[PDB]
Amino acid sequence: AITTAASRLGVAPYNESRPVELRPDFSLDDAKMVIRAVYRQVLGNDYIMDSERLKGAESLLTNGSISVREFVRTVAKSELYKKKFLYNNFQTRVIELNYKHLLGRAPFSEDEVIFHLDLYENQGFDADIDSYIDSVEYQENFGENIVPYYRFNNQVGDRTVGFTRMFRLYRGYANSDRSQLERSSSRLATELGQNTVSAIVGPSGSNAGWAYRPSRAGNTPAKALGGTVPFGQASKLFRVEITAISAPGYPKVRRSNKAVIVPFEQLNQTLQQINRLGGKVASITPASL
Amino acid sequence: MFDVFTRVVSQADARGEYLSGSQLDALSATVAEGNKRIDSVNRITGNASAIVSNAARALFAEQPQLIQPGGNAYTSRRMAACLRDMEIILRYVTYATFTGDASVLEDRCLNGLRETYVALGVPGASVAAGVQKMKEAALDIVNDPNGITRGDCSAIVAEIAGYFDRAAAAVA
Amino acid sequence: MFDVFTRVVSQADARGEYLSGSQLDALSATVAEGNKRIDSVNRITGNASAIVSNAARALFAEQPQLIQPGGNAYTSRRMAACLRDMEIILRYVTYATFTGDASVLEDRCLNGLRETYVALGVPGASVAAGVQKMKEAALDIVNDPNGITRGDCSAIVAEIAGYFDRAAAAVA
Amino acid sequence: MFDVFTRVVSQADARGEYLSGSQLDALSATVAEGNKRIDSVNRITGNASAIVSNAARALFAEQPQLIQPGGNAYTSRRMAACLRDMEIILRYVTYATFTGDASVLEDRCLNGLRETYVALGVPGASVAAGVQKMKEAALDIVNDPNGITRGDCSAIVAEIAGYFDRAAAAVA
Amino acid sequence: MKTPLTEAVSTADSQGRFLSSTELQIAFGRLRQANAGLQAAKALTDNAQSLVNGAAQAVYNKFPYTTQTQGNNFAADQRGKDKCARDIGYYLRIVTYCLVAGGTGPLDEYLIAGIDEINRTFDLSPSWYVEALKYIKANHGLSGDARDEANSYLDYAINALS
Amino acid sequence: MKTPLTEAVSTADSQGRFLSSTELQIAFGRLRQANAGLQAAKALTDNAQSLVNGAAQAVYNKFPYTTQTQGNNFAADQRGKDKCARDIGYYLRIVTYCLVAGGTGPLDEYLIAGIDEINRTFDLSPSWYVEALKYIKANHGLSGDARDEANSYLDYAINALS
Amino acid sequence: MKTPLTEAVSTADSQGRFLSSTELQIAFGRLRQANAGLQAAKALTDNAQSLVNGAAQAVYNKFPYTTQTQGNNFAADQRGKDKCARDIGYYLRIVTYCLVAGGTGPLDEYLIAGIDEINRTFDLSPSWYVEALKYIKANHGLSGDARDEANSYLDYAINALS
Amino acid sequence: LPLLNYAPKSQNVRVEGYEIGSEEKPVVFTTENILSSSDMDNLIEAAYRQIFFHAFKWDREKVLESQLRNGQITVRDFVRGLLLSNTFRNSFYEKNSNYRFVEHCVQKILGRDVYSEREKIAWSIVVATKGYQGLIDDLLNSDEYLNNFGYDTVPYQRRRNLPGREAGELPFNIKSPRYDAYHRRQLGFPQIVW
Ligand SMILES: *[C@@H](C)[C@H]1/C(=C/c2[nH]c(/C=C3N=C(/C=C4\NC(=O)C(CC)=C4C)C(C)=C\3CCC(=O)O)c(CCC(=O)O)c2C)NC(=O)[C@@H]1C
Ligand SMILES: *[C@@H](C)[C@H]1/C(=C/c2[nH]c(/C=C3N=C(/C=C4\NC(=O)C(CC)=C4C)C(C)=C\3CCC(=O)O)c(CCC(=O)O)c2C)NC(=O)[C@@H]1C
Ligand SMILES: *[C@H](C)[C@H]1/C(=C/c2[nH]c(/C=C3N=C(/C=C4\NC(=O)C(CC)=C4C)C(C)=C\3CCC(=O)O)c(CCC(=O)O)c2C)NC(=O)[C@@H]1C
Ligand SMILES: *[C@H](C)[C@H]1/C(=C/c2[nH]c(/C=C3N=C(/C=C4\NC(=O)C(CC)=C4C)C(C)=C\3CCC(=O)O)c(CCC(=O)O)c2C)NC(=O)[C@@H]1C
Ligand SMILES: *[C@H](C)[C@H]1/C(=C/c2[nH]c(/C=C3N=C(/C=C4\NC(=O)C(CC)=C4C)C(C)=C\3CCC(=O)O)c(CCC(=O)O)c2C)NC(=O)[C@@H]1C
Ligand SMILES: *[C@H](C)[C@H]1/C(=C/c2[nH]c(/C=C3N=C(/C=C4\NC(=O)C(CC)=C4C)C(C)=C\3CCC(=O)O)c(CCC(=O)O)c2C)NC(=O)[C@@H]1C
Ligand SMILES: *[C@H](C)[C@H]1/C(=C/c2[nH]c(/C=C3N=C(/C=C4\NC(=O)C(CC)=C4C)C(C)=C\3CCC(=O)O)c(CCC(=O)O)c2C)NC(=O)[C@@H]1C
Ligand SMILES: *[C@H](C)[C@H]1/C(=C/c2[nH]c(/C=C3N=C(/C=C4\NC(=O)C(CC)=C4C)C(C)=C\3CCC(=O)O)c(CCC(=O)O)c2C)NC(=O)[C@@H]1C
Ligand SMILES: *[C@H](C)[C@H]1/C(=C/c2[nH]c(/C=C3N=C(/C=C4\NC(=O)C(CC)=C4C)C(C)=C\3CCC(=O)O)c(CCC(=O)O)c2C)NC(=O)[C@@H]1C
Ligand SMILES: *[C@H](C)[C@H]1/C(=C/c2[nH]c(/C=C3N=C(/C=C4\NC(=O)C(CC)=C4C)C(C)=C\3CCC(=O)O)c(CCC(=O)O)c2C)NC(=O)[C@@H]1C
Ligand SMILES: *[C@H](C)[C@H]1/C(=C/c2[nH]c(/C=C3N=C(/C=C4\NC(=O)C(CC)=C4C)C(C)=C\3CCC(=O)O)c(CCC(=O)O)c2C)NC(=O)[C@@H]1C
Ligand SMILES: *[C@H](C)[C@H]1/C(=C/c2[nH]c(/C=C3N=C(/C=C4\NC(=O)C(CC)=C4C)C(C)=C\3CCC(=O)O)c(CCC(=O)O)c2C)NC(=O)[C@@H]1C
Ligand SMILES: *[C@H](C)[C@H]1/C(=C/c2[nH]c(/C=C3N=C(/C=C4\NC(=O)C(CC)=C4C)C(C)=C\3CCC(=O)O)c(CCC(=O)O)c2C)NC(=O)[C@@H]1C
Repeated sequence: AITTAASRLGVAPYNESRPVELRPDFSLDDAKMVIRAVYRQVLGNDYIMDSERLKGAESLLTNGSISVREFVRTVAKSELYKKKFLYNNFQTRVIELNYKHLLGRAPFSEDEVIFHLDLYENQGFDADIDSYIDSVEYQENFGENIVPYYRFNNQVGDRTVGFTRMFRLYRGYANSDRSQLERSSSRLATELGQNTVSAIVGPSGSNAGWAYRPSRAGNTPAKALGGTVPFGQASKLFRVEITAISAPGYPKVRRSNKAVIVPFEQLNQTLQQINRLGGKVASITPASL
Repeated sequence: MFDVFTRVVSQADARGEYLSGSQLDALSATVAEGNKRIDSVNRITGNASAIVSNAARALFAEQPQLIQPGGNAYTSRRMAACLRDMEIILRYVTYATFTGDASVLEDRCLNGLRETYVALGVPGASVAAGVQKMKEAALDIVNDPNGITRGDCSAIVAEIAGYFDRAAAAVA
Repeated sequence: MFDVFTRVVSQADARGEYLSGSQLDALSATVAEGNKRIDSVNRITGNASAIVSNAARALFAEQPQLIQPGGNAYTSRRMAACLRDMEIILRYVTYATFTGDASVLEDRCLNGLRETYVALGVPGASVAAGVQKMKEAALDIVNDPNGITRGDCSAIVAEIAGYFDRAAAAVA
Repeated sequence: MFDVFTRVVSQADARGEYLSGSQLDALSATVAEGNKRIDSVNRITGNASAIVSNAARALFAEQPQLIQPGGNAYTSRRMAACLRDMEIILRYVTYATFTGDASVLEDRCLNGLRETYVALGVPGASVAAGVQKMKEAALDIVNDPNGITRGDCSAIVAEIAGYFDRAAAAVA
Repeated sequence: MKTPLTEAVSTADSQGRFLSSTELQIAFGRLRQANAGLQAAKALTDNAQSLVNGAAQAVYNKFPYTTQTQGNNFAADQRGKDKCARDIGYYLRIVTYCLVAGGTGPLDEYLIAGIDEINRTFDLSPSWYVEALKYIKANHGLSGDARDEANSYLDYAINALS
Repeated sequence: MKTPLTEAVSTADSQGRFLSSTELQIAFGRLRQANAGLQAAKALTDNAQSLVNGAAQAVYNKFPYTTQTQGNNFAADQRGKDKCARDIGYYLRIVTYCLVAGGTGPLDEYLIAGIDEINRTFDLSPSWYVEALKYIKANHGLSGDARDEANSYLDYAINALS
Repeated sequence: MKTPLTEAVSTADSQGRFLSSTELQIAFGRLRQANAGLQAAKALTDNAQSLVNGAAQAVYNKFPYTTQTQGNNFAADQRGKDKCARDIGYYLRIVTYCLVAGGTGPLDEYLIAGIDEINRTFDLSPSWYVEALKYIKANHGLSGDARDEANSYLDYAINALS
Repeated sequence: LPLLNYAPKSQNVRVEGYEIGSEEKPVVFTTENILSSSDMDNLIEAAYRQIFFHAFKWDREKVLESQLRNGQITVRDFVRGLLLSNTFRNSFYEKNSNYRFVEHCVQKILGRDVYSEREKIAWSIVVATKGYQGLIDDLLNSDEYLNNFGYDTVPYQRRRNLPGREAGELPFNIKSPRYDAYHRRQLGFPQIVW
């Protein structure tokens, strides 16, 4: 599980949050809890005004006319969901959001993008939503009566690439999935296309270097190809992600976010230099050996 | 970086073939557009201070929250940084206009600028609004009929408007 | 650096007066010969390798002790440094021809070069001889009439010769 | 820098012929004492701290004015600098002993040392006295018969003494 | 001293390269502009006294307080008026230099560099010089390339002042 | 990629300043040269294949041993002749690219950088390609500014190979 | 210069430490190789004239055009042959220097550094010197360590050339 | 041991120049501009001229160039690799005294001349105490270097030319060739002609 780093990430509130299940012969609080959980999770923690609430779907779920899975399907096919997540987004971002909301996980590979983009283009959005919800993964994780939840912990058919990409899609508890730094841009297009991973940067209030985002181009690669040779004698190399660089001012500072591969022996100096340039360290990852 | 000619050249080398007659004629047409392009560059350059100052004044009039205390454009250094950012974006728009290609604007100006602004807390939407205001001001300056050989600059104006749009979409 | 226009500008600014009619007419005459200056620069640039190599070979034929063991042109690195130096002097004389003023050649190449060659043991007189051989070859390229509009290029040739012997005097 | 082989090579290349039979015989002779040279380098390296400390103590014993307040060896920083320069001079004479040519010692340690000592007010004669003390200690240590295959080491001892004398005369 | 020729040489020298066809085209463009620049410089020179006097009067009219209040930085007395006329003449002469050169270099190193600290130290309002340059723009009577280039220099000075 | 426009923008951007009249004259020179460059590229392209085969034949004539010496680096078989014609065609096509772009930028980007390593490891004499470029100069049949610019690119290649 | 002793002291000096057991082992390896290197240098010196003449003749046989076509870079005349024999002598003499020194350092500082520039400037094909060095390889008549060291230097020159 | 205290000297770099970009402003070669391969060639050649004056292809470091192109290392790291390279050690360190190695290090890393002989004296002990790379890293991590060139810009001779003047100070590649009279006389030059 995630214990020591749960609070630093946004995982701690979901560690003591048990899955919301609608039992047979449920009470009215159970129905309202299912409605609340579905709104929070399927709509990605957006505030839901009263005028946008799906009154009929709520009534049907309360009555038992539809299951939790059907209510999730109705919410995901609603005009509210399409306004929030479909009409203003690149379809790869739509797929990321679908996986995050309906399956509680990030996409694993480019094959899922292929399948979902082909299915949207050939049969429409409703059929694509159905494929998320009628999937074997959905059935094994949530089934018919459980609200989908974030699957932070390791499971049977996982890939660790999904664990890394979850924190690219999830940015903290007080965050709303339409209120993230990257806004409407797809977070995983480059990663899924290149089968790569990014160093995990935690949410704002727990991580000073939360705002680090690589640019379109001119990014320092993950590994130190060449070893320690350009740095003279060095023991080990580290990739350091730095955000909020401002002190020298333009033109000395062009991009406020910079990744640098530095030797172990210059780590002290690198940290002091970061403090001087007013930056915040987002992550430090071994780059050699 | 790329200009209008070298973009076609790079694409042709990637195909490993000579430029076709159609591409040579299109570049000749671009050459025939060169004086209008130089006039547009010169007109934006000659009014750069007025464009930046008037756009910034309008932006802070429509968005007073920027200049109230606690706002991002409040305090003299942040205000100076804001004005400077606007002038830099305008300058790179003129670079893209001069070359006929957006490569200079994308690579040297807009690369990482959105990420920079969110890392510093600079509201990118307000930057886009200011860029929009520079866009309307600069396009009105480029289309001014007084004191210039009259002719049709609609293609140049559309290209410049596209450069401004790229800048505003990138910063937001 | 200074160019042909800017030299007159600098004297006038030091005297704090406008350019006189005669100075403006002299600059107009300079503009009138600009094509000859450009094509002389082009001709030297297009024959730089031949000028450097032929001049070097002639120099080592007249001074075999430069290339005999123990000589300053002996070993491959020293020989290549000598060739490079020839090429550098030629390039800066082309710069001076292009600008029409010797400020770039003096400021960037010639000033202090004698002390550099004294500090390295490079025989400056032999460098001057090499520069004279480059001058002879370069004046022949500028003066040949094949494949060019025929004309009187004596003034630009004299200016180039002045730059070349200026370099030869600087290294000696 | 050079070593016992590269020095002969450099002289021959400057004069542009092959090493003579006598020069090759001399180099073969030099590789016959190579084991003794390695022994001398190892013994001085293994006793460097003792040599430096004992020589410094003896020097400040016979020259008290160096360590008196206001003296050049007074204060911890200047005293540590004196111990540093002794260690560095000893290290470079070990380098010279290793390579078999004084060039490393001349090039890296003694070139400009006297002028530096003059500028800083460091008494060069006292430095010469200290390195003479290091000489007597190092030559005693090299010539120690215990724990080593007995042999004639007079040639290598004379070479090391020459290096130490050269280091003393550079500053004296 | 920024001009086309010197910048072409700087670009070629910063890359350690001979002068290719790019630099030659730069020189060809300079040759195309140079005759118009020289005639613009001549036209400004022949009309220099009237332009300077009119620019000074335009500044005095737009900012009447300059001719009224006392102070070293104002033109209430003959000394301030002579200083103002001299400054405006400096601007006009350096603009003619820029027209001759083909770049903003004369303005850059004779006038523009450090003018901010000049205005701050001596309490000289840059809006005064802006209005003088505006008058010069409106009354130099140039046309074609001559005007466009001269106006580029005048707006370069105005942009540097604002 | 060296061009008049990219160099002007690079100089202005390094100086962090707006494009001045200097860069405008640079664009004017590019405009003055561009038409002749475009018809030079067209004329070279139409007569490209014949020029390439003629240059190949000229190289074989000046260096006969290339057609009767065995080895991967020679043209004594059809494979080698094909690779030789391909190399000369590469030179010609990139020269047309330079004429289109108004600078040696395509040559530097695609052919000049690293050509020495290629000629060394594959044991290819640069004198062969020099002879091919001389034939192309002698037989491209251009005149005026087209001729001048084209021959500048071919001489740039010759100087790079020598 | 690349030689076991010079680099041992150089690498110890560049990091400011006394010689250690590692530099002692480097010196021991130099002592093991030194007698063979000196003997190889003596053998190459004794028939240096025969080796140089045979290598030059081998280059002329594999490249007959070098003795036939007229040119400053070719050996058609006695001046070209003298230049060629002198070059082969330089290669062999510096190889003997490397054998004496124990490393490729004499080749690096006297011949290899800026050999590329030479060959390109004076149109000297490196394949010529490669064939000369292969003749020196095949006709030096060395054995044991002497042959292996000397062939390593000759192959070092070949690898730099090819 | 702390570095000796040495007094500064009046220099153009110590004082505000109010510089406006011109032909004498050194070209800013920076990887922050997303440079194409040809612009990277230009930047790389600028670094070679700044560090080695001229770089023969024997002197080139193709592995370092590939690493800089890929973004493995910064421009400052490439400059360090040039200074730690064999070319720089053989030409500038080996053939010079320690004092004239500090010069050729202050001049081409910091882009300014040495304050005095005392600065040369103070920094010359660093090679023998902290190591060669110790000196290189001290100069590269210095406030002067980072404030002027940072990580992404090739260093250059700073403020060489004052505006309006025909000639500025001598370029450091002219003022200070790789070696001087010491190695000159070790080589046996000057040589008599005829
Ligand atoms: C003395 C140096 C030799 C000489 C020169 C000469 N040239 C011209 C005219 C022109 N030369 C050019 C040059 C170019 N055109 C291009 O596009 C380029 C490529 C970048 C170059 C280098 C031009 C444009 C002209 C004008 C048009 C024409 O073709 O005539 C002249 C004629 C007078 C003039 O200055 O225009 C002369 C005299 N002629 C000789 O006899 C000398 C050997
Ligand atoms: C004068 C210097 C003293 C002296 C020296 C001496 N040594 C030898 C022989 C050898 N010494 C060594 C040395 C080492 N072996 C190691 O593993 C290391 C550590 C890395 C060292 C330093 C070796 C290998 C030999 C050869 C084998 C042997 O022990 O005989 C000699 C003998 C002659 C020779 O030149 O080899 C001598 C004379 N002897 C004295 O009396 C001086 C005080
Ligand atoms: C009010 C004092 C200021 C203000 C606020 C404002 N906030 C939003 C949007 C969101 N606020 C939150 C915060 C939370 N959601 C949670 O679940 C929690 C607890 C875990 C917190 C703290 C979120 C996530 C959002 C985004 C969701 C949404 O539906 O917007 C807005 C709306 C912005 C918009 O609609 O574009 C506003 C206006 N605005 C002010 O001017 C006040 C200073
Ligand atoms: C055809 C003219 C060229 C071409 C196309 C090509 N594209 C892909 C792959 C993808 N294309 C997309 C596009 C979109 N995603 C969206 O969200 C939108 C609509 C809103 C678009 C237009 C995506 C996401 C992919 C990845 C998924 C997929 O592979 O289908 C490929 C396949 C790439 C691969 O290697 O798998 C191809 C071939 N290729 C050419 O050569 C033509 C010039
Ligand atoms: C044991 C040798 C060391 C160690 C391990 C450790 N790991 C975790 C947590 C996780 N491990 C993974 C790894 C994977 N998930 C996958 O899906 C895959 C296969 C495709 C892998 C390899 C993940 C993602 C986590 C976190 C999620 C989860 O655990 O479910 C922990 C727990 C850390 C914590 O509680 O915060 C530990 C302890 N720890 C050591 O000290 C050993 C050296
Ligand atoms: C003005 C319309 C808005 C605004 C601006 C603002 N920007 C900054 C700080 C920086 N801006 C940059 C700019 C760039 N980096 C590049 O490389 C490019 C292209 C060449 C650009 C445009 C950078 C690097 C910084 C940081 C360093 C510096 O300040 O120079 C600030 C200051 C932020 C702070 O608090 O430090 C501000 C205020 N802010 C608004 O409110 C407007 C909407
Ligand atoms: C388009 C936005 C507006 C417009 C443009 C336009 N301009 C021309 C013609 C020219 N403009 C120039 C420019 C300059 N000459 C200079 O010396 C300077 C300073 C260096 C500049 C900027 C030139 C040389 C010409 C050609 C000659 C002429 O004076 O006409 C045209 C005419 C067609 C052409 O492309 O040449 C046009 C259309 N006119 C409008 O109505 C728009 C508002
Ligand atoms: C050739 C005709 C003569 C010759 C040349 C020679 N020069 C050197 C070494 C250097 N030359 C320079 C040159 C310049 N520095 C600059 O900044 C410029 C102007 C922009 C120039 C012209 C320098 C700095 C050096 C030293 C550094 C280096 O060579 O890399 C040498 C070799 C000296 C050496 O070993 O360093 C030679 C051979 N020598 C002759 O015999 C010819 C007469
Ligand atoms: C000790 C025997 C005597 C002594 C020494 C002393 N030296 C200094 C200062 C310096 N000494 C050097 C030395 C070197 N420069 C080189 O390049 C080499 C070869 C590698 C050497 C050995 C230098 C450069 C300095 C100045 C820099 C520094 O000290 O860090 C001092 C200190 C002087 C002062 O602090 O002002 C001293 C005291 N002094 C004596 O009295 C002894 C006779
Ligand atoms: C005229 C528009 C207004 C005005 C003028 C005024 N100026 C000054 C003083 C100075 N003016 C300059 C300017 C320049 N000197 C140069 O060399 C150049 C560049 C070539 C320029 C533009 C300077 C430096 C000064 C101060 C030193 C000097 O006296 O020369 C004054 C006097 C200020 C004082 O304190 O004495 C005045 C009066 N006054 C008006 O009222 C006009 C509206
Ligand atoms: C023709 C003048 C002579 C000749 C040619 C020949 N060339 C090769 C092999 C290669 N040629 C190149 C050159 C280029 N590749 C490029 O991409 C470009 C830049 C756009 C150039 C100039 C290269 C890289 C090779 C080697 C790899 C390849 O085959 O493509 C050969 C064959 C060499 C070999 O097979 O080892 C030959 C024969 N041969 C003659 O005899 C002519 C005189
Ligand atoms: C022989 C294999 C072929 C050949 C030879 C040839 N060489 C030259 C000219 C030069 N050779 C060198 C080489 C060196 N000089 C050195 O100092 C060293 C390092 C120690 C080397 C390797 C140089 C520098 C030259 C040019 C200077 C000179 O005049 O000597 C020539 C003459 C070239 C010319 O243009 O004069 C020739 C003919 N020629 C053949 O045909 C053989 C196959
Ligand atoms: C004013 C009272 C007099 C005057 C001054 C003047 N000085 C300069 C140029 C420079 N001044 C310095 C001085 C310093 N640098 C230092 O390190 C120190 C201590 C911190 C000082 C005081 C320097 C180095 C320069 C050159 C660099 C630069 O100017 O940016 C000038 C300019 C000269 C020029 O050619 O531009 C002037 C005019 N001149 C007078 O007429 C007054 C008597």
